[PDB]
Amino acid sequence: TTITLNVLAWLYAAVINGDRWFLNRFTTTLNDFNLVAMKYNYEPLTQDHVDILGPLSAQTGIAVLDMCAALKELLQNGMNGRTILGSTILEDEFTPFDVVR
Amino acid sequence: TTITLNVLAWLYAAVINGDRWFLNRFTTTLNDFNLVAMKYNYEPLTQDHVDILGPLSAQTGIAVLDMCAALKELLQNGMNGRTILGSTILEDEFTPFDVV
Repeated sequence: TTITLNVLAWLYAAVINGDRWFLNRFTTTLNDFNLVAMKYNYEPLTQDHVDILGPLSAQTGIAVLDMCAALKELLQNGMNGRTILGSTILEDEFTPFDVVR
Repeated sequence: TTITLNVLAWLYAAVINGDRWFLNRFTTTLNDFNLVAMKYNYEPLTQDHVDILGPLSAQTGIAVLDMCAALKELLQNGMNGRTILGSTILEDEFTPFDVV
C-alpha cells in the first residue's frame, strides 16, 4: 500500500525545495476546459464566449480562463454541500447581459 | 445542453455578490481525505500521522490538512504532465524523518 504519511512528507520537502503549484489553483486553457465541459454535456466554450465575458472579468479582476478553471473544478469535484448564491446547483438560465445589469 | 457562457456569467455574479470559496483552495477533514485516500489504495491517515507532521508544517507555514487537500486534489485530478521535485509520480519512499 502507498504510505500516505511519506507522500505528505515528500510534498513538504517539495515545498521546502521551491515547489508551489500544487498549493495554488491551476487555471486552464480554453481547449482543456472544453474537454471537461464535454464530459459533462456542457456546451463547448468558444473564443467569442471568452471575449464576451471580458466586462465581467474586468469588473471582478478574475481572468476568464481562471473562472474556467474554477468551473472545471466544480464539475469534477462537485460542490460538496456548499452552495453558490444560495443555490445547490450551477445556474445556466442567466446570460452575461443578464448579470451585468 | 447546459449553456457554459451562462454558467460562467453566473459565477461572476456570485463573485460580485461576495462569493469566494470556489476561487481559493479547499481545505479538508482528516475524514474526507481518508475517504479519498482509500479510493486510491492509500494508507488511511491517522491523528498520530497528522500530529507527527507538525515539524514540517511549522517549517513551511502550511497546515497539514491543507497539504492533505493538496494531495486529495492530486489524486482526483492528477498532475497533468506537471512534476514534483522532478518526479512524474508521488513518491512515498521517504519518511517524515528522511525529509527533516
